[PDB]
Amino acid sequence: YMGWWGHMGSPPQKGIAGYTISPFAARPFAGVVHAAIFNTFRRTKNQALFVILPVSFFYYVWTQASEKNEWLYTKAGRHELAKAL
Amino acid sequence: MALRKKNSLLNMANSYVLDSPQPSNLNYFWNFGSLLALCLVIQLATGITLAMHYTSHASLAFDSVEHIMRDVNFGWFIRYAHANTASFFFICIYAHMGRNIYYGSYKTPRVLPWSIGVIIFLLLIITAFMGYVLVFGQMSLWGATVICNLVSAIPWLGEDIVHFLWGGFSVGNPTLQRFFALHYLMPFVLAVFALLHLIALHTAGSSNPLGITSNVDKLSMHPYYSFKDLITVFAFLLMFTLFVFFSPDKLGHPDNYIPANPMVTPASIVPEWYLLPFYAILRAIPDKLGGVIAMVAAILILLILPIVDRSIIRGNAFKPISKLLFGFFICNFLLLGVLGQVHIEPPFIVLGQICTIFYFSYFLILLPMVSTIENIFFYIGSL
Amino acid sequence: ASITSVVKTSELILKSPLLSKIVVPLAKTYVKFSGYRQLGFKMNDLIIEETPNMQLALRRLPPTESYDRVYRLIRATQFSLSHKLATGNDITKPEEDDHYLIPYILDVEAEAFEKDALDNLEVV
Amino acid sequence: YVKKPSYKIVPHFLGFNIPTVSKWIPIFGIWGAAAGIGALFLIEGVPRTRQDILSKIPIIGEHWIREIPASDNPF
Amino acid sequence: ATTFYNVFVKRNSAFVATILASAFVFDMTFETAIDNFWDRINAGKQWKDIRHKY
Amino acid sequence: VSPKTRTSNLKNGLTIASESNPLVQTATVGVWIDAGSRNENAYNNGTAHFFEHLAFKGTDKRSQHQLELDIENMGGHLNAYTSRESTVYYAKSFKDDVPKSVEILADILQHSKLAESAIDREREVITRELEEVNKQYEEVVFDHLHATAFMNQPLGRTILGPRENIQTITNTELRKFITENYTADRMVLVGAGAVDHDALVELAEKYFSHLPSSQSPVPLGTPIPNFVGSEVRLRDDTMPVAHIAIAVEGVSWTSEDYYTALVAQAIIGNYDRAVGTSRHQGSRLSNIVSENNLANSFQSFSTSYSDTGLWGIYLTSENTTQIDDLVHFTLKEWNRLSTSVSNLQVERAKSQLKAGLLLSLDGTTYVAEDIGRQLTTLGRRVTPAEVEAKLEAVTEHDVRAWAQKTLYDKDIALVGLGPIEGLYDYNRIRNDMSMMRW
Ligand code: HEM
Ligand code: HEM
Ligand SMILES: CCCCCC[C@H]1C(=O)O[C@H](C)[C@H](NC(=O)c2cccc(NC=O)c2O)C(=O)O[C@@H](C)[C@@H]1OC(=O)CC(C)C
Ligand SMILES: CCCCCCCCCCCCO[C@@H]1O[C@H](CO)[C@@H](O[C@H]2O[C@H](CO)[C@@H](O)[C@H](O)[C@H]2O)[C@H](O)[C@H]1O
Ligand SMILES: O=C1C(O)=C([C@H]2CC[C@@H](c3ccc(Cl)cc3)CC2)C(=O)c2ccccc21
Repeated sequence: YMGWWGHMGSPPQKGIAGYTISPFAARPFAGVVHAAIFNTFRRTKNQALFVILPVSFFYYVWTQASEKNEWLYTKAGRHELAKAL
Repeated sequence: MALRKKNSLLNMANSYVLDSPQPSNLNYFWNFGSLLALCLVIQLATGITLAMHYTSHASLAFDSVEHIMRDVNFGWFIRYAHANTASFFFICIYAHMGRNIYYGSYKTPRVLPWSIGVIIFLLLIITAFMGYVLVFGQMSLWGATVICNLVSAIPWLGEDIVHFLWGGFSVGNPTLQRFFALHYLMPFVLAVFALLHLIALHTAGSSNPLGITSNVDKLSMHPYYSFKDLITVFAFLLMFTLFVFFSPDKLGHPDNYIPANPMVTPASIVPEWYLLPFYAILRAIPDKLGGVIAMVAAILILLILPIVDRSIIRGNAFKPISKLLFGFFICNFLLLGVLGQVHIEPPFIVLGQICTIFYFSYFLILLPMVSTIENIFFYIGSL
Repeated sequence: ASITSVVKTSELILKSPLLSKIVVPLAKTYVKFSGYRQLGFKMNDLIIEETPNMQLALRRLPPTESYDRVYRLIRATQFSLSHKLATGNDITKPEEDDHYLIPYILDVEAEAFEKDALDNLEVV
Repeated sequence: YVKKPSYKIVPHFLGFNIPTVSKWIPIFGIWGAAAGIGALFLIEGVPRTRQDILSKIPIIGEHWIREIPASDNPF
Repeated sequence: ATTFYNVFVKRNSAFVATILASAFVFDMTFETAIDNFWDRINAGKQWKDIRHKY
Repeated sequence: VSPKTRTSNLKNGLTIASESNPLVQTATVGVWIDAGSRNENAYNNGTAHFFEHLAFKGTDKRSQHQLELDIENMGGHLNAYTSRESTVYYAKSFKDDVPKSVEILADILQHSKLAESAIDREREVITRELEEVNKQYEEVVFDHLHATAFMNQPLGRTILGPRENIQTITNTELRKFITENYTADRMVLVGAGAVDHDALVELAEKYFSHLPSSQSPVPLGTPIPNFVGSEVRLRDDTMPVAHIAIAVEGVSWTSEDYYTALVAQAIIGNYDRAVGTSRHQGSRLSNIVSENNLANSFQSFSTSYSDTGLWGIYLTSENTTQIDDLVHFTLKEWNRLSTSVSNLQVERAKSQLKAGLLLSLDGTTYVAEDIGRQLTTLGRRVTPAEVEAKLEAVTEHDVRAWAQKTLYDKDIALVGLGPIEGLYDYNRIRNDMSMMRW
């Protein structure tokens, strides 16, 4: 499914002209400020919910469980612990 | 024709590290493969070095590790480097398996490197564990007891296998010396399998974060990914340095600095941070055999991802619903990790069971269902 | 899963008035959030092609459609590695998101599944 | 006159059909015996295998009933 | 003779089963046969031969 | 429902068999002889083929030229072929030209001149035929296949015979051959097409009445072959296409397994990339071969003789680096005749044969060849109804039983001709004749 240089197995390409410049001719950090601020904000915003939703949910679940556990092993939580065991 | 292509030996190296055609758009999550290679090299170097100083006899093992810390020049470094890299190895390998699950690297045509990978993951667990036992501190001895008793789950012959693996009636000198032999051996087996899964991958080439073919646009492995992999080498070494030099014991259990006492097990039994997810799984199930099966199945079930992912699209970049499901799966695997280290108390007993069910239901129910529905949403949604 | 499966199931949904009323809007939103159009892909560019069947379907594409597919994949690969999105004319507009490949793969698979069926025929 | 050929498609899965598989059922049987014989042969040395399996076999089973005289047994 | 070929040799499953069952039989009988032979050639030498005195 | 094949005998023991078709206007009469190259010994090997040339080299009455003219004036043509077990001499003509043709055939068979001058003339023609068959690769492969399968046995001899014999064949030993072998009890006069049976029997009473009868008249198709698993490789890197035949000892005409072997042959089937439909055939091997472009063609055969046969497959391939796969997959398909075949394949192949055995007979020459072949191999024409009954009796269990005794783990005769560097050695081919998984 993948070949090697010369016969990589791309469907025939025609009509794409690719241009690039030398690494020595380019500023490697051109527009780094713009990218670091605006591009990273864009990419972060677009992915934020995919991280925030499960982290916030499982942090809530952990928080509730750890608070209950703490409370069960207090004097006030004696009775509820006795029922749990 | 270039020597690197002409000469059979160079040609094999060339095909892996120099001319290897890679997709041009691999992101930083493709760097874990080389970090795991670097971890494996560090572990071999520090490991073989510790083996030059360590004594496998149970009467001397713990003391030889103290001698390494105290008397051997740079012994502290070599020991902590070995111990900490074992932790980094697992961060990197979960990252690498994470990457593979998120981007559908397990799908055809890469089921073989994936499946060999699942075995590398099991071997790493057994290697790292066998290595944990060699210290012969309190956790070491107890860990040995439990792992060697997982075969007691196997009915009838089980109990006899346990005694055979201990070479005794309990974990003792015999066990420690055979763990040393095998802990030295297992990493070379693991490097074979690591190589094999690359050879299996070389038929299809790396996947890429879009999950499309990269046959249209390839880049030589060097210089592009060689230099890309250095960034993570140095980022890894920065994190390595912070642990090894500044906080070498953050990732460790205090109890392993107590010599093994077969008469007590510590009241706070908590295994290595990386085994915690499966340990919570083992705790969750209240049956002996059940608990063991579930724990092993939690790794072996990765083998079925090629089947149960019914998507026509490779990986999750373009599947909002699958990405959310994957987020919950990952967070649940971290929750299992957390529950592995709390006390076995309410309410975490029930919670650990719910997380265990969710872990398995991702492979058995949710992934097959979500992937089916998203297929339909792509087709309907684009008409 | 096979494209045939996906296409037949989609047709079952589009038939049922109730089902289409609730599913078509979901699927359109899903596709907007999927965001493959923001790399200038057509939906069909994302179908896994490393399969005997798909390789055969892709060989059946008219040269025009085939060359354009190569271009969209090259261009998307370039967006991906630059961490940019398509802008302007590179963004796939909903009207350009044509199922250019679905007819070809459905024909490939139709034959492949007929072949499997007829390999298991029993003279009565 | 015949208007259409008369056939059904037999149910099949991954290119196996019940006609074909049924012909191999005996062979799995023999390979299961070979695996049984072979496995049991491998663990014939295991003391549990003698105790629980092999010594129970009629006539032949006395091959695996061996006691070391307590005069020659340090343990 | 055809019959013997057809039963035990034609199917490889059967042939391997036969070889492993033969290996079982051989293993058990060879052990017993060498044990007896070893005791006869080293008669009066071995512990079992002088054990009776004690 | 085809018309009834009528059969009469003469006093000498000549069988006359006829199948009329009042829908055609031509007629093929000829003489099928239960004699061929197999009936020679090693000294006179090539005599039967030699005679075939001399049969048309003139008779006691008509000279060579007169013979030519007589047949030209008849309008149709005469044709002959000598095989290993059967010699045929037929004459396709018009309906009312049949009395001429029977007369000409009776003349060339009984009253051939075999003049020293003509023997000497043909001795060059036949010598040149030895170096021109060289081109007919199918025939080169099958001649080697018989030579090897039946090593140093009568069936193993070629038809043309060695060069040495052609140089030493005399009119004496030619005469002796046709006097010993072309006897009335070994011959069948066959008419197909626009022939009346009663008219043909009268023509036989007129022309073939003074035929020698053999001293010991055995029934028609009466025969000791010991097949040799063996290989011939005739590697020729300059050839573009490899031709490989593989065969096992097959079945005689009268075997109880004759139909089972034909069914088995139909399960593997034929394939030819040049035919449009072949990529869609049901045969498992056909699918493997077409999907992978492993071969240009393959053709299963089951050649039968009176007392043995060869059953096998003949492959041609330009894919010279994947001949290993081609042979591998082919023999794995034969293995499945033993291990896997069920009602699915057997009923499909029976359906394809139930038609195939009747399809073959589509012109008067094919009908005559079928009447003649059956009468000289079985001693009777088998009616389509009996053939359909014998095929219906073949079950999946019979095919598996036959394959397990005839194919499975058996020695093969393998002939490879051409760029067969890629064909592995004999052991590795023969190892594919069984499955370790079974
Ligand atoms: C010693 C441990 C391992 C090492 C050193 C290793 C190394 C690598 C390397 C170098 C690559 C190619 C570059 C990359 O994609 O990162 C790779 C790819 C891959 N690895 Fe691993 N690997 C290891 C463990 C694993 C494990 C445990 C799995 C699976 C469970 C795995 C599955 C894969 C797969 C599926 C690929 C192909 C992914 C793709 O490029 O899309 N590997 N590995
Ligand atoms: C994947 C490769 C390896 C992993 C994951 C691994 C993991 C570990 C771990 C977790 C320990 C416990 C360390 C501690 O807490 O002190 C350890 C100890 C040890 N490892 Fe390894 N190891 C690896 C390779 C090797 C190799 C190749 C050797 C060669 C002998 C080796 C020799 C040792 C020795 C001698 C010890 C005990 C001394 C000590 O605890 O530091 N290791 N290893
Ligand atoms: C010296 C020749 C021997 C061949 C094997 C040596 C190693 C080898 O092949 O190196 C390569 C550099 C390879 N990386 C990749 O494929 C790679 C591919 C695509 C992208 C990136 N990165 C992205 O940004 C990559 O990093 C790698 O790290 O894999 C090690 C594990 C290999 O070790 C072995 O399997 C043997 C043993 C030491 C484990
Ligand atoms: C420490 C272990 C010792 C051996 C490890 C060294 C690296 C691993 C090599 C084993 C894999 C070789 O397996 C094979 O090798 C050849 C020879 O380059 C390579 O072949 C690859 O590159 C060559 C030319 O560079 C191409 O003609 C070919 O299309 C491509 O597949 C592939 O990598 C693989 O198909
Ligand atoms: O009780 C346990 C325990 O259960 C594990 C566990 C957790 C991970 C397990 C495991 C996970 C995955 C695989 Cl593929 C195999 C084993 C191994 C046993 C330990 O490592 C441990 C160490 C020290 C003291 C007690 C214990």
